[PDB]
Amino acid sequence: REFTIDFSTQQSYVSSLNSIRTEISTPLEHISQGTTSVSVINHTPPGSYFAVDIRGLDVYQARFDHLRLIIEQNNLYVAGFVNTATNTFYRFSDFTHISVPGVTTVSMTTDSSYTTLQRVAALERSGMQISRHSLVSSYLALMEFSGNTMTRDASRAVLRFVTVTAEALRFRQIQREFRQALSETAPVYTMTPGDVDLTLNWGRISNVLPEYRGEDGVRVGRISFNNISAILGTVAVILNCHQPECQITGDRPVIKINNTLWESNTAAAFLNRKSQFLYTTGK
Amino acid sequence: ADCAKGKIEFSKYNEDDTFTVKVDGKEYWTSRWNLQPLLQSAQLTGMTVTIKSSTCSGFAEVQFNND
Amino acid sequence: ADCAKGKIEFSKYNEDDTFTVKVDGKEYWTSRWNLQPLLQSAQLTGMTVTIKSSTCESGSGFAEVQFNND
Amino acid sequence: ADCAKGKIEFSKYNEDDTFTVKVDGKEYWTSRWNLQPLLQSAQLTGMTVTIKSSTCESGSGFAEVQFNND
Amino acid sequence: ADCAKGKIEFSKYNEDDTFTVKVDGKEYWTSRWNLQPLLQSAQLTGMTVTIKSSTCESGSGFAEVQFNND
Amino acid sequence: ADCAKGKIEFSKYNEDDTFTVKVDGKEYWTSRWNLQPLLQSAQLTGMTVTIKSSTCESGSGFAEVQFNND
Repeated sequence: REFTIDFSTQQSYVSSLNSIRTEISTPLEHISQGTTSVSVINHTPPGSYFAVDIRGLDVYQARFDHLRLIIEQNNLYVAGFVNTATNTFYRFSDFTHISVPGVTTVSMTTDSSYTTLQRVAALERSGMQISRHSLVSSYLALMEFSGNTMTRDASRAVLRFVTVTAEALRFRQIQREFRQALSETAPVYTMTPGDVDLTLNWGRISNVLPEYRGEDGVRVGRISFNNISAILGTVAVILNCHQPECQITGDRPVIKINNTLWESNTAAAFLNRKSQFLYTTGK
Repeated sequence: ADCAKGKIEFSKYNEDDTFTVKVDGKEYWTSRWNLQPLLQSAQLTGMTVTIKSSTCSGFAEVQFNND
Repeated sequence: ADCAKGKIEFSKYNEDDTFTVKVDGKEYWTSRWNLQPLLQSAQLTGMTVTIKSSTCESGSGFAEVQFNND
Repeated sequence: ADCAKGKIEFSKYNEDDTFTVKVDGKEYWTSRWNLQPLLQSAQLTGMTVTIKSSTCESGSGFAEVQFNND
Repeated sequence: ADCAKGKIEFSKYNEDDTFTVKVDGKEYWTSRWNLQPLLQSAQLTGMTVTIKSSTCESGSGFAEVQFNND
Repeated sequence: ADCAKGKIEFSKYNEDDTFTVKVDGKEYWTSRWNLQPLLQSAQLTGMTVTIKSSTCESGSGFAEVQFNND
């Protein structure tokens, strides 16, 4: 399965993301309005991927058109990138189970964790700037990349492209904030700490939202939603938790407390303190 | 004896550093400080608590069950 | 007397190791250390607390507080 | 020995300030004060624990417990 | 003075019995053990904390902090 | 040294009242009483913890640990 993400306009970009979501996921019964939902990734066998062709970096122009991303379908991780000019798939070390036919697969020493990518890139996601211009620069860096080990510029490019493709697929919030950069004003999108926190809590969110039944709020670690419009404005696609990222420990997804749906592990993590006087004096 | 069994209807920290809970319509207190977080946690997560005591005033034995 | 009833609007740890909560627009402090995490749990979970004291002027101390769920 | 591995089926604060958990159908008590909230939080989230003790009969004491992510 | 306001980016306990938090790009420490659970809960729940101190330089100690859900 | 950076795979309350966490495949113990709830909270929420110690072999002790959100 191949999809295009077309960066030409906000319309073309959001259209691209919505088409992907429609094909790979199914709306939650209780978090869906019109055709805008929180959707659960449909089950595929392990190792299943879809391809994303990057288009429209130069608005409506058939150039800068040799970059494809390989995305593991069950978790939306970018497994690597394809230079379609050289027919080469540069694959992260944590995706040796992802087999793409017809391409030369270069198995990389670099893993795809954000820790690794931020280190090699010398670039923190919190405060990372993304613009049409830096997406073109990222594209060129990835087309120039060769070898089995990610460089700084290739890693910066992957950080930017993963944010505006896979993370935006997961989070309507990131879709909405980033897409302003595609307008004729060409502003800069700056990834916020809140954006980063959403990406880091995606699995936890995925375990909690299927339990939602119209509670006044949802609390998942540092993440809070106060109404269905906040949920829908923030989250678009979650894991199918009925993946290892769905569970940290224990077996209780949620606790309803005062008409708020809590991730049970969050509540447990502030209800495990003993008597304060005994804690502080027992040094 | 099982003095009371049910959800904690309210809890209260008292000026004498004891702690009161209301369970199944009856109020009980404990002087054991470590029961203060244990009871409040039970109240917040909806545990069934069973207050136990030789005379069913004060208590220092209580069972916690998830709902 | 019931000085204030409502959700905790903010809490604050103080340099003298007392602990302030704002409830229904009024601030009260306690020197009971055991109340610090309990009040934080109440604040996090939106418990309705009732501050009880013989002095109910904002800025006054307290050592009795009731915790209610919705 | 590893006496019982599983979720906490109930917990109980005891008159002598020890603390009991029922795991894999057997009851175990501990006098380790710090284990009381740690076990209760494990209980509330369904965390698997492994009770370790010299004797594994229901009613045995323990001073060592592993909190697992199963 | 209000030294820093924001969510807690990380917290850290040091061998020298100090507890560091990073808020709004700035690091401060406290040796009040009372504040360790309060701060860590604030970190894991995404509370906005306001670090308060007579002087607000980097690496300053603190023992006053406000906790807000938002 | 930076001994381990990862999620807590399990925690254990030990007979000698120290507390062990397994991080990145290695076990580390701490006698710091303040750290016991904090470490369990990190395990419960899948925090990345960084264990720092003068020796990093499995079975080393530590007193310094950073709690990260990422």
